[PDB]
Amino acid sequence: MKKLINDVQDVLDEQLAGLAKAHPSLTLHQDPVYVTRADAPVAGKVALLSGGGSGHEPMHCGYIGQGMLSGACPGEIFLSPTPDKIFECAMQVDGGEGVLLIIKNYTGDILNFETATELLHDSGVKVTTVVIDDDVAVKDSLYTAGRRGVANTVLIEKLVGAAAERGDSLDACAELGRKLNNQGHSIGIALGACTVPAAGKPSFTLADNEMEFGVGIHGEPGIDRRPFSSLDQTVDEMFDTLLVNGSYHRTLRFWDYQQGSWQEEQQTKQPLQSGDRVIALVNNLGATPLSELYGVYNRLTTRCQQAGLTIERNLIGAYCTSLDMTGFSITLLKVDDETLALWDAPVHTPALNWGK
Amino acid sequence: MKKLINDVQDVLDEQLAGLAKAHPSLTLHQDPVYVTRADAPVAGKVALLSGGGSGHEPMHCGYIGQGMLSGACPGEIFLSPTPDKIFECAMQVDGGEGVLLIIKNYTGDILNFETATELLHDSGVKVTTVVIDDDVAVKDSLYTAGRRGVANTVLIEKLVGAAAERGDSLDACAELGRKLNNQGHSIGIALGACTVPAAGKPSFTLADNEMEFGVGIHGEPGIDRRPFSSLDQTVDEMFDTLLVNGSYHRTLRFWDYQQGSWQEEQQTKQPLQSGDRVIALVNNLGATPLSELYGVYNRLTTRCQQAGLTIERNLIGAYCTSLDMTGFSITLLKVDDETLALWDAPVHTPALNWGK
Amino acid sequence: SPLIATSWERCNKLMKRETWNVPHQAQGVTFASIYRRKKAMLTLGQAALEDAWEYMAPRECALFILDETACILSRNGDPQTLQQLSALGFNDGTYCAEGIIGTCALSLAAISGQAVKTMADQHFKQVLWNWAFCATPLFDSKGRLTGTIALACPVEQTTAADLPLTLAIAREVGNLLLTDSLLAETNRHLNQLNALLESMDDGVISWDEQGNLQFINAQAARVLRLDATASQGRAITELLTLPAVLQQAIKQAHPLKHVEATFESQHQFIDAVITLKPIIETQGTSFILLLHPV
Amino acid sequence: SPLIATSWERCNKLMKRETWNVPHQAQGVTFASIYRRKKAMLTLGQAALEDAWEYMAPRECALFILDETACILSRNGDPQTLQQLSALGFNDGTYCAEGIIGTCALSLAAISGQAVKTMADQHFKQVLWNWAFCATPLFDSKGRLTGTIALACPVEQTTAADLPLTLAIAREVGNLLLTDSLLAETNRHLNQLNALLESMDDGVISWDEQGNLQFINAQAARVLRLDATASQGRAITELLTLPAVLQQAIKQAHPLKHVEATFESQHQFIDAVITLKPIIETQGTSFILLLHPV
Repeated sequence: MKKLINDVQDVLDEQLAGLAKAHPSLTLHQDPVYVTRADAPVAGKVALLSGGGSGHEPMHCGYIGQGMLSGACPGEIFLSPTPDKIFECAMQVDGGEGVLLIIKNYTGDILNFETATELLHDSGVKVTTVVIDDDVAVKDSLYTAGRRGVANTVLIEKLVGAAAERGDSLDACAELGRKLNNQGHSIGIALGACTVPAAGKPSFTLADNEMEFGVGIHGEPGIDRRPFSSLDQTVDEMFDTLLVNGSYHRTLRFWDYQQGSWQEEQQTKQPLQSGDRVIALVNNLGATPLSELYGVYNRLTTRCQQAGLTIERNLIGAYCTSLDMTGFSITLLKVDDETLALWDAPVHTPALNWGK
Repeated sequence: MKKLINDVQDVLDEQLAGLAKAHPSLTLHQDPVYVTRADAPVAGKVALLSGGGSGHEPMHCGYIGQGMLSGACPGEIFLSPTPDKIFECAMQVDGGEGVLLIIKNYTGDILNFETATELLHDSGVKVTTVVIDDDVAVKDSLYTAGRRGVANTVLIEKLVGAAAERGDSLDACAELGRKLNNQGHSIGIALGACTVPAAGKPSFTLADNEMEFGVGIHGEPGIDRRPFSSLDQTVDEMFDTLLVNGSYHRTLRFWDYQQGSWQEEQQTKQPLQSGDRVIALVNNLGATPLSELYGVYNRLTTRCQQAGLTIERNLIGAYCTSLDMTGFSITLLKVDDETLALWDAPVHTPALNWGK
Repeated sequence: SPLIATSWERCNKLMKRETWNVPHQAQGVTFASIYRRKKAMLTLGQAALEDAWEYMAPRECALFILDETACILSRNGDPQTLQQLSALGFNDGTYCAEGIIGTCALSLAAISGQAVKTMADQHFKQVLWNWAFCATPLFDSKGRLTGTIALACPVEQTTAADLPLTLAIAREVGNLLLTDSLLAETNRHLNQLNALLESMDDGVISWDEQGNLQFINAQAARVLRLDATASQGRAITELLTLPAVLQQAIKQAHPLKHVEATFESQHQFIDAVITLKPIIETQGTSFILLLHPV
Repeated sequence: SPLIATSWERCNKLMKRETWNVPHQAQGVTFASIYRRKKAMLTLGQAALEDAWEYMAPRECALFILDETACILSRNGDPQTLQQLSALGFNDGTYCAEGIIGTCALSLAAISGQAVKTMADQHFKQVLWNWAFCATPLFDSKGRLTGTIALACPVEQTTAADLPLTLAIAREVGNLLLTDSLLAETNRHLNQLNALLESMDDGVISWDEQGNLQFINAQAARVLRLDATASQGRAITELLTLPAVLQQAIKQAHPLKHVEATFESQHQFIDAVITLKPIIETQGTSFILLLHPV
């Protein structure tokens, strides 16, 4: 029954209270909850902003500060936050060069954030959107329409975060956003389910030596279940599935703020191919020892090179989690030198902190 | 079974090759294994060295770089390395300004590092030892005479790391960390045992809602087992122990390189009292959601306040782990101003990475 | 045993019983220093173990000396046994810690501070179930574990003398270290004190209350044309013939201060200026003679 | 075997193989002086035997220390076995000479000059056919037989380790007495040399390559006003304030012949005339300093 909690309702309030006290560079708003940079609104720069359910700490609150999100809106555990929150947070942050909302591809997320955008626009806030759909595993899942948005969102909020910092304009930020989205590819597996505190119970149960192949970060079914054979052949088929399911034509929508409405944009993903250069994120889903991650990364560099991918940068650790899940995801983001230029640019947030 | 591993005898190699490939700023030696800064020997400053059993990552190799350790020696999972490894690694890093052995208080570590000290010296390397015993919970344990060396090692590694970088002499370095060791206090709990991959079975087992209070990082028994009432009783009675057991008299043993023998030195710890200033490290032992660590941190500050302790700095996350155990430890390191100065100083290692 | 019991609670947490990996061995160049660091223990030990084996052959067993970390410094005894042990990875510089090879006398004696025998399925690792190992730890001048003596033989063959055999040798080697180094010290304090007398301005000669030569320094040797070695303990009056001044001063126990005096060494006459001092004691009265260099 | 048969040739002439006479035991009082005579050997040997036995028990056997005339000085091991051997007349004070008890390791070891084992009907006396005896002789500072270490056990239970065990104990005791008495003699030699420096004429002080006092005589102590012992092994620059001539001499290791200089001990300036001689050894240069009386 083994979570470190108090009252099963008080979870988020205690954690968010502690997060605020952990980091004076952060502000916790009450009535409603949202979190901003302690120095917001930052006059002069595109205020960048994101959110979703709690339970994937450090995403998204963990990435607030210089070089990254201006602020974040956490919902309940595994629930998108509600428009009122997103609205108000987006207004607390607004610097004067508009507001860019990054959004993961989930029905809840999409619905609430979309209603929040219109609400903002109706107040005369320049605002526009980026949708993350990296997870190559299944299509139209149990909380998503199309491909789910997972770990690549961290990469993007960093890269975009940095353009925002430098002084790029709203449309520049947004297309950096959307370009990068057609270039990251993610997959995830579980050997043990997460348990949402309020539920009491695990959220799928696995037989012995079975993995959920292509699991999602809210504990969703994946491609299948199958025998966990070895770390080696887990990474192999993950990597294969990344290549194989790479190719992807689909329709997204962004907020055209000039014409005040949702604009369909059909768009395409190329498979990673021999000759590509990537950033690699080996990401812990919650409760996988850091040590095994390095075993994962090990095989990953072997697979990449066998197919002519060059890892330029990596991150290994707990970046986009799922409560106490046992498993990990591999994100691979295609880059060129501007992208790397953006990566190496300073960031100063509690969960990511390199730079002058 | 939930181990991201291949063959049980390769796990360590696999994982070290991953740490190598992921960190080109580090160098993996073989026959025997050890890890150094890709830029050592660094002519000019006190070389800083530590090690011990694998299975605590990021400790110790995740702490190899400018501002911190010059190299590390990993052994098997939960097994101190043999002195030949410590020896050669220490010769790989010799600054020409002495070598500082930071040694965690365990039977096998004291014995192996102590012997390596003597080997180095008979080879005409200046060398001395700091010995870490922070765990307030048990006197003599499965693997330790006296108090066990836990998470405070990481604080001390970094504060002494920074004095080295500055320029401070072998001696000030050793005196620094020796002062520090008498100021840090630590106590951990576990709601689930770690499993070592070679044993295949949990290193211990609790009943439902029962916890090992004052556990150790190789899964050694605590003070007792006790029902887990809540996060709040748990943090409260951890904090009472750091008070109740802060006061402690023991004999530690440092190497006098001038006399070429072990000068035995008696010394006392002073329990934290009102008006003390502290660095706080809420530390995941391996499988606690980052989310939950903040809830602990929340309760931790409420206690530091009513007790009159003023937290100046904090770290939250997986700093000193025990494979996949579910729990956390707290470290409080009593500080003054020159201490903080060294805390804020830069550091560029795979797992701590701040400053210019 | 309660001892073996704890060993197992330690082993069990981190290792299984059916597995066996070639135990870590220290590589060549660095084994060099490992061995060198124990010239003194190893040369006591191998004299002790050669003799043991001398009066034990034929028999199937092996004798080890290990250092404080369970590194095998040298091995001797039955060739075939050594090779059978080798065939399990037991070699020069192999590490024999409990963590490496589980519960065994080889590590357990040092762990517990006293001779210990393990055999058969008392060993954690199955691969060692037809062995018996006895080992006894040894300590240093201070009180620090410094090495082990072990004996290994197929289990069906252990005898009740095996343990005390390793303890007897552990005691020889241990006690010789302590007292050999007490000798060393008091020997260094001699060279020191001798070099002092080697360094005077004066020639100095001392002798027994029985008139035998005790000390003579290069200086006084040259002056009196004595040869330092061949002179010792020889009676002074058969060494050289003495002035009535000396005779009467010796006989009368009376110091002489800067008195002029003429010695005769194997026919040759030597004029010298000498101070002579009685050295009063229960055995009798000794003398220094100082030959002052004009 | 050559060595048994030669022994039997000696016994055939005096004694039948089946009669047994309880051997001779010394009266309590005269045994006091036999025992006391051997106190150096016994204090070491009895320690080796308490240890052999503690780590061998339970076993039916006995251990003995005998002297050069095969007199039993002390015994230990299994209560019951001791009683068994006692009934034959193996007691404190008993002589185990060959002409009394027949061929036996208790006497052969000494006669052959080495570790020996006799068992079963290798013994001349049938009473001894159910016993195995191992003994190792042990020699003297200057090489005369000085005692024997021995192990008796019921013949069907001898082990391969038994002789080497007696050999290992003889080596501990024997080697420890040798080096024990080298240490006495070298300590005597140390005091002679001391008595010589102590009744010099000049005061004399030396410190070492590191800079710490190793020797000071009663007259450097008067003259430089330092306390004799409490100064020992202390750094020279702390002991008192060195004249800059002396420091410059030390720095360069130049000598000084009768130089007038000033010292300061304890807020006090003292003049003396000094000689400084360097002592170059392969580890560094030490120094005598001589303070000449004016």
